[PDB]
Amino acid sequence: DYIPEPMDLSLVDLPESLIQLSERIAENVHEVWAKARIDEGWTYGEKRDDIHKKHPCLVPYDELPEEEKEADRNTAMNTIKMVKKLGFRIEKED
Amino acid sequence: DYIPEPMDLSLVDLPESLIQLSERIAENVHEVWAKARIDEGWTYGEKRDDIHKKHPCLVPYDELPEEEKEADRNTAMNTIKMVKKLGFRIEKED
Ligand SMILES: Cn1c(=O)c2c(ncn2C)n(C)c1=O
Ligand SMILES: Cn1c(=O)c2c(ncn2C)n(C)c1=O
Ligand SMILES: Cn1c(=O)c2c(ncn2C)n(C)c1=O
Repeated sequence: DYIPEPMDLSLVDLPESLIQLSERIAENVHEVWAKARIDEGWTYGEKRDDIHKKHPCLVPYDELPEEEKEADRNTAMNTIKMVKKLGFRIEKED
Repeated sequence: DYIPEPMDLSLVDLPESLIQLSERIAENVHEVWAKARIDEGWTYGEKRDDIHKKHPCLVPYDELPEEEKEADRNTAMNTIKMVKKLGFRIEKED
């Protein structure tokens, strides 16, 4: 029986200017991931198949369902919130 | 026909102190996702099923294969490099 105990991020505040770019960050995070898989012989498939190297998320980011892009933008902001929580400043450059 | 064309992050340089925390960031990023999913009725399954909300990655982070932990650390780091290349400063708290 699995019960996740994440560290709480709900009070971590990021620059609005950073949240505004979360779509661009998720797309590129997706693209970097897809390049690596395709460079190692993965191809599009209906379900995740490690033994044959097939994955359904190997399509352009823009063609993903919006619920997935939503998950991906959340993960991108959760990552940076965890950075700030581990004690790093995040500031827009002048 | 899909050819990913990500932005090139190879020359983005992150503080080592932040790279040292890769596994902790990836673990919690995974844990926040699992908590969100389980709160919405998702449970473990052997393959992802959006309609019946089953997902194979709904296990503790520590129990994931090393190959997936590696992909998780690289994406956390790719997310942060993308943040730096969009013009934000990441520095240890002063
Ligand atoms: C589909 N997918 C993954 O499966 C994945 C990932 N990072 C780690 N993993 C496992 N990214 C960015 C991703 O898009
Ligand atoms: C398994 N999984 C996902 O499937 C996922 C995610 N972020 C977005 N997605 C879709 N994270 C962090 C994740 O661990
Ligand atoms: C760690 N991780 C995943 O494991 C993942 C994902 N999209 C799909 N998956 C499975 N993303 C964006 C992700 O960051």
